[PDB]
Amino acid sequence: ATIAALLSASFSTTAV
Amino acid sequence: ATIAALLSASFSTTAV
Ligand SMILES: [Cl-]
Repeated sequence: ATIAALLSASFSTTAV
Repeated sequence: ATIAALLSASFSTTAV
């Protein structure tokens, strides 16, 4: 699977 | 830089 984290603060982790 | 696309439909592109 792939997991990606985001940071902008806002922050998110999305994975499949 | 890094660019990541998301799909769930909703879809997004985030990059830095
Ligand atoms: Cl990624």
